[PDB]
Amino acid sequence: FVEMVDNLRGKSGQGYYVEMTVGSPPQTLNILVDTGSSNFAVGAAPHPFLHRYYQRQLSSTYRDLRKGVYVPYTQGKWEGELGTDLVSIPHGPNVTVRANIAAITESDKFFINGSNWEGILGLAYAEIARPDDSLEPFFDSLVKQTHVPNLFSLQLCGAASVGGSMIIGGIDHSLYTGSLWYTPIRREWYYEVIIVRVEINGQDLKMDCKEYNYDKSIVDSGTTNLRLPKKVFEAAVKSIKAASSTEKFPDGFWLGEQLVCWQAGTTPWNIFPVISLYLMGEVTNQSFRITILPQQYLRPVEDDCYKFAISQSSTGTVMGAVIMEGFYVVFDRARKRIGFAVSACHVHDEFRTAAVEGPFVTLDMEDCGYN
Ligand SMILES: CC(C)(C)C#Cc1ccccc1-c1ccc2nc(N)ccc2c1
Repeated sequence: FVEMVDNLRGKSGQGYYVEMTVGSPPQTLNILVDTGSSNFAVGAAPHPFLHRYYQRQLSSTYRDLRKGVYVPYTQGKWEGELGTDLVSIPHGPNVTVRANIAAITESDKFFINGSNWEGILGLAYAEIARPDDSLEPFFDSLVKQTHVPNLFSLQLCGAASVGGSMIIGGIDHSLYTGSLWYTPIRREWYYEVIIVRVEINGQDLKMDCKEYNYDKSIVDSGTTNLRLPKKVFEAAVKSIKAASSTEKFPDGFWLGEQLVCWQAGTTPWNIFPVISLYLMGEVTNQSFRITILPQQYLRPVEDDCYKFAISQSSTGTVMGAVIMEGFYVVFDRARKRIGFAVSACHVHDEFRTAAVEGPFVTLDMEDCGYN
């Protein structure tokens, strides 16, 4: 799939975007790739932050669904009107499809000042599509209307100015080394998965594994951070603090409430512990583990100061860029599973490496799930 290689651009950490065209004739827009939601939504109005936006008036293939949609978030919101039109991906498969489109017409704290993207492509499932599950997500429509296989894979490389690849409909074996290992998708809403064991420097966090997936663990390209439920984060940072005692740091840094700065060229990564997540394997009692380095979780902000890219959540575990930038991630929707392999472009020093190792024995994996 050379056509699709390197078809993602972005800034740290404003997320990854792919080029898309909408309407007849094609209107080109940068759209953020987001496996954490299910709406295909674009700016339709001249907000000051946007470089461009959907002009429905120019498109003869536009159909009004006469239905509004309101998406509130933690603070801030986006609001738009629903429609269908002809969507294509110039650096993707060679097809045009008719998809639902939310024309954004009011937002707060949604678009980023300085970013280069004008909408969002929700790659996840219908159950979490706003307003409700009848609003068929983009990917369900591609697969329903063409011969494109029901899967996609993501390689997000870790560096303003980041890049990557979204392979629609297949796997490019040149993008990863070693072997894929698959975790089943627990439920088709988000890409929800079960984490069965957490290590830091290969030392167990020894928590009831139900806590790791409370109320949810998901794989999510739209989130920058590794987000852990509070207990888990508490125990994880407590463990990281310990493992990294060669140098001390203010108590606010670990809450991500300030930055931490060193001289150019002088960062000591070895003070810092590898983080291992074990994920439910394909077979009963079988698991595998993924392993990230500090280069993934200590991420430089350029305005050398790094931010601690692991934070707490009440929404569950979120395996954001921090995790995904180490691995080639296959979203195998056809077989209800997600595959991980060591990415060919992942940021690594000469000592260590991101790893996908298996198999391991883990009992009661299904009990780590929340009900
Ligand atoms: C992508 C940013 C974080 C800039 C946003 C936003 C936003 C604003 C108002 C209403 C909804 C959202 C929104 C939309 C999609 C999302 N996807 C995710 N994976 C995580 C969070 C998301 C939040």
